[PDB]
Amino acid sequence: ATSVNERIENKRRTALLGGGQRRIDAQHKRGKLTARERISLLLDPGSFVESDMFVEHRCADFGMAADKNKFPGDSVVTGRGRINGRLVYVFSQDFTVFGGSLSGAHAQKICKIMDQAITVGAPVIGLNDSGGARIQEGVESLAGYADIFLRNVTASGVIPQISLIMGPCAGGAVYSPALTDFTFMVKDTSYLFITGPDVVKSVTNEDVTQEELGGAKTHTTMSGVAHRAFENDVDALCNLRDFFNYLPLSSQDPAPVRECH
Amino acid sequence: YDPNEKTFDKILVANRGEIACRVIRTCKKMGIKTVAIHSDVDASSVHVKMADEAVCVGPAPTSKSYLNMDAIMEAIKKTRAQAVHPGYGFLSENKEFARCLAAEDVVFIGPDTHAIQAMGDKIESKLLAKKAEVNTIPGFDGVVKDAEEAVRIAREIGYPVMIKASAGGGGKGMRIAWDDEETRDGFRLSSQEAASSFGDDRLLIEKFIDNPRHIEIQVLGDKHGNALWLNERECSIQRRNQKVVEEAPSIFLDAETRRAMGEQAVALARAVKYSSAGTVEFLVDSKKNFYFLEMNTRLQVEHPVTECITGLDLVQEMIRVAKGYPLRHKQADIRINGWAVECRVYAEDPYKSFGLPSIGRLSQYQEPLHLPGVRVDSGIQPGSDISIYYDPMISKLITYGSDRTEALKRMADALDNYVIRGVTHNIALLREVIINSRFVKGDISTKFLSDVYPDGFKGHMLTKSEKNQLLAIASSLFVAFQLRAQHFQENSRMPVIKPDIANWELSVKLHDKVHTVVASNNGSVFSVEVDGSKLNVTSTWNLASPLLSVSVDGTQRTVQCLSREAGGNMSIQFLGTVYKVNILTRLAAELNKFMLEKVTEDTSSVLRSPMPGVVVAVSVKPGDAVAEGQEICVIEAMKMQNSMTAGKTGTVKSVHCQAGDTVGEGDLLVELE
Amino acid sequence: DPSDRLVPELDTIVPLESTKAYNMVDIIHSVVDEREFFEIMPNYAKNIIVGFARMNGRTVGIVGNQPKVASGCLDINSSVKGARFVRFCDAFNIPLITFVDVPGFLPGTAQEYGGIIRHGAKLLYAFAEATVPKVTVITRKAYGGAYDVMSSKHLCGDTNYAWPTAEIAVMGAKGAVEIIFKGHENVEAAQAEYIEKFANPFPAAVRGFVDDIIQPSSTRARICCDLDVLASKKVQRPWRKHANIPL
Ligand SMILES: CCC(=O)SCCNC(=O)CCNC(=O)[C@H](O)C(C)(C)COP(=O)(O)OP(=O)(O)OC[C@H]1O[C@@H](n2cnc3c(N)ncnc32)[C@H](O)[C@@H]1OP(=O)(O)O
Ligand SMILES: Nc1ncnc2c1ncn2[C@@H]1O[C@H](COP(=O)(O)OP(=O)(O)NP(=O)(O)O)[C@@H](O)[C@H]1O
Ligand SMILES: *C(=O)CCCC[C@@H]1SC[C@@H]2NC(=O)N[C@@H]21
Ligand SMILES: [Mg+2]
Repeated sequence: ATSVNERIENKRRTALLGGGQRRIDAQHKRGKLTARERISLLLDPGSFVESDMFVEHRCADFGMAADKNKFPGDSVVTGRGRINGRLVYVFSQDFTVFGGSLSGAHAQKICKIMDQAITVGAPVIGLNDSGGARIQEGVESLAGYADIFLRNVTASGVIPQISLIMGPCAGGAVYSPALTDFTFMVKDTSYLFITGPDVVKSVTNEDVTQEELGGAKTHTTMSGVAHRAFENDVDALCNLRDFFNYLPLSSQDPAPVRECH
Repeated sequence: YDPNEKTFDKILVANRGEIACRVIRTCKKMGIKTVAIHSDVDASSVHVKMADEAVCVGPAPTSKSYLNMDAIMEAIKKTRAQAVHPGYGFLSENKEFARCLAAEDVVFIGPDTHAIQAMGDKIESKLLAKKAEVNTIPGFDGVVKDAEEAVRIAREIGYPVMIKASAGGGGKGMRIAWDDEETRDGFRLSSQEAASSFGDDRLLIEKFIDNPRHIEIQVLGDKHGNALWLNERECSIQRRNQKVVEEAPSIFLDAETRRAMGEQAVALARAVKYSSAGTVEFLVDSKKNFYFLEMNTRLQVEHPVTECITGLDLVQEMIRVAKGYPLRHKQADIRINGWAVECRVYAEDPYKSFGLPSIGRLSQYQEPLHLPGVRVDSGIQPGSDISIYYDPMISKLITYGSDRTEALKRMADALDNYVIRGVTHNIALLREVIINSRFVKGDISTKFLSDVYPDGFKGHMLTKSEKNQLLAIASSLFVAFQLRAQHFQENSRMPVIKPDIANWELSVKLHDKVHTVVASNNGSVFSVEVDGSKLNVTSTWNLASPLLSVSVDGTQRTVQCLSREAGGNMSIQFLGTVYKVNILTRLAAELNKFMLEKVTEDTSSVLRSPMPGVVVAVSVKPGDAVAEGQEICVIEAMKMQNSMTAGKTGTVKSVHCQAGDTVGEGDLLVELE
Repeated sequence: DPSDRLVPELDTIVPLESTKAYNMVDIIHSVVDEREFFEIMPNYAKNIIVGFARMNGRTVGIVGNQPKVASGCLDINSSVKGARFVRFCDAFNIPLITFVDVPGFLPGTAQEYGGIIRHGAKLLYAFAEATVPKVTVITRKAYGGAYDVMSSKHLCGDTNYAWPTAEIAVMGAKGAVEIIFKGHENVEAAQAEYIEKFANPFPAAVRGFVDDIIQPSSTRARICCDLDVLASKKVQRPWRKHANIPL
């Protein structure tokens, strides 16, 4: 008798529920969904293939060795799928697991997805909502960001890259969306800034809050970082589908041609 | 250097800089562990990393770091040291420190408390010397209290009068007024000055010796009643009452006078019961009459120059005497062996009042240790810093030979081959003094610097031949750089076509004069025509080494290239002085007469600070009208206070300096119309 | 000018206390041949210094931070100033030498409204795209994503060195303590232990992010040898007409 089969079910039901039901309820109260249903609405039904769902971080500092800080998947869902019959690779961050803060396994999964996409020649779509780099790793988070930036720069001009900011992205995670072709926003829930308002309090001593600091209005009206803004998440994802229906899979292919009337 | 004899095992050096390194080296050779104190800014000093162990004693200011007795005592107690060497300065003549050290357990390397107390004031010293049958300066004993008593003394002592502030001093608090009105006003203002400085306000009246020479007899004593005089030294080149150039034997003295002075100094030392190394200073008039003046109860700054001609190590003798061993020499065994000259290299600008302190960090530093008969005592290494809290002395350079001429020539060569980059130094003054006709002849006095340059130091005035040599060297260097610029590697796609210029025609601008130079190259030899004159310049032409040795008409010369820029401006150090030259091609020179002169909005009316430091006193306020010849404000930095003068009349629109402010070099202070 | 000349002037140029500032131009002059340096844009965006120099006779481009101005923080102007120079040097097969002392990016609302993200992306892409040999030396500080922007080992860098006074972290100790040890509400011992364990260049060395920890006096002799080895470096990249600059 081996428990190597009930372990699979326990790990899967933990991964499908993220970091707990309380965090899911808190996310829903804020008007935000979770990663897996964004993936489901973004892709065609019955076409999503997940990868690296059993990858775990390796930290052994500041008490993460306990099981209470042990989460399968490591705050990211990565896979491949089809939109209107055309291949694409997708990754999303889970805000329930340490606020989506990136670690070694997170960066490794993103890097494997990007490597597969550049090898086969398929576009990349990223749904970003993460709090930055997790401190207790140290330099490995910086190495992960550097690797993501390197692969973003290498694939530039070869395959298209798209990003949706669906939540507060702060710290060094704001540079991957800036290195892609297009950047989109979701109003009233998405933010983008280098540092929080507390540092502004400390150094500049002037009154400002988060909304005009890094809100969608600021970046779509007087900053020039984002391209468009959307009312909510479902409309944003439908518009992303429609937009992706416009552009080709690679620079080696001609511009798409559709049926006309 | 016999290590068999037992001596102390751990000695703490309560000083910084050159003397600290010298003492550490002497103890290291003789086999004694060392301890070195330092401040927060001295954490990366040469002496700190040269000695075992270190103890920080406080912040940057000298009042809290090197004059803080409590910190030194704590460091000595913690390090379990057995003896302390104060060096010179700081707590080297302070009787409280010696008393405390003798009280606790510690052996203090130097004279006892009684000798320091006796040779501490300018009153008891004179009476003791007169009791010791030593010739003294004519004068009146007892502190003058009123101007009437001063002038009453003045009639009988003679019209020339020297009024002196008792105690303190160290190069300040002296004035030479002779007139009765001058007598009373000097009395009042010197009283208030003494009150400001040290507050005792005791003044003495003595005859002012005119045209004197300063002669120092070095004496060495032990605890068993023995005394020796280690020949004499001649120290007459002074500015601000501080020596710069010292000479080991005195060319002005013969055997009999030297013996008389040495015997008198030894008699004084026996009278005060001196039991360490020290010096006795004399003033000698033109008629070979010597008068006693001061006795330093400590190691002298210019001690090494008397070790060259004697062959002793003074720091070792002091340590052995402090242990208790008697002297191992006799007066008959002390002899003169050769000749020696010592120069002090400071960090100061020699073009302002014969030296004005400056700050900075050293980018390059090389000493001429490979030259024959050269010794360098420095507390500096590349990357060192110069702070505004301490004496800006950088190095001491000693040269020895078999006679005066050889020593002077070696000193000039060593000064030519000495590399300092990062700060401003007084090497130009040191090199130009040692070639003066009067100094070589031997006719010098205390006011040698005050009448050779009535208007101040301007630089080395170069003759026609030296001017031609400088022009030829500059042209050769410029053409060498131009030739070096043309050497590329092989391209294999577009070959380089080297130009075949035969003669380079150049316009050379120096001071306010323009010369035409024709230069030809024949390998490693340049043929230069300067206004008809023909010269040949040959050298290895290494454009990266800091020092460049060339041969002009057989004469060997050493030059340095301080700076170079593409517009044609060059700075060349040549025979000690830095000359700024502008070299252009003849065609470019023709087209430079069409360029409008850049208007400069600086014609006096600006009182920017000539030195960095802290301003403490300001004598004017904005909106006032000033006149000529009065000071505006005083800045204190590097053991020195300086007040800028006047000479133009205007109204002070604003003042940018207040008491306690910190001002850098060249910062504007007073604006006026 | 020999390539193995020692430079003991740099052994103590970096102050021990982190509040003081130093001049990077002194280090640059000490390292390069004949102490000759041609600086580009010397009066604009003075918090970064870029220029041309010669190393063993070969032309090199130099990029560095200036802690004298704005404590070395990056901003909008310096990002473009560095990016254009780096792109030019990469285009014409000129090696790059970098001196890193950066606390991060300049905070404020004017910088945010001006689009600091775009210009940070400019500099990041400019360093990541380069295929010429590149050598980096870390002097004092490398904090956060800025360390990633300054040509780290992870952007296909060639050789990375750190001086014994260097130190790399995500940010300062106080921020890490206040973001990690919040429940403990005791920052007395926490800050001390954190600065004792992580305020040093060893965490980056043990993972192999920096090749060696070198004495400053041997900096120049270390660089020259590297430029002799990396002169024949060649790399291959996927085909494309051109990439998408964040312009
Ligand atoms: C190399 C680049 C860098 O140096 S990035 C340094 C990190 N900079 C930061 O400002 C901290 C990051 N966090 C944030 O900015 C805010 O939390 C943002 C993202 C705006 C979210 O807003 P807010 O709703 O108030 O946060 P929250 O109360 O829901 O916190 C939920 C949990 O998420 C965690 N979290 C967040 N970011 C990180 C991070 N970088 N590293 C590690 N953990 C992070 C928080 O610890 C928090 O934990 P918990 O579950 O509430 O116990
Ligand atoms: N009667 C005098 N006549 C002429 N000059 C005198 C006379 N008395 C003192 N001086 C001058 O004093 C200068 C030397 O300084 P001195 O009086 O010996 O002690 P100090 O200035 O306080 N510093 P120090 O000797 O190093 O402890 C000499 O250069 C003399 O010009
Ligand atoms: C103060 O920090 C400077 C050290 C003390 C210098 C002493 S004072 C008297 C001697 N004369 C001189 O020029 N240096 C010695
Ligand atoms: Mg004297």
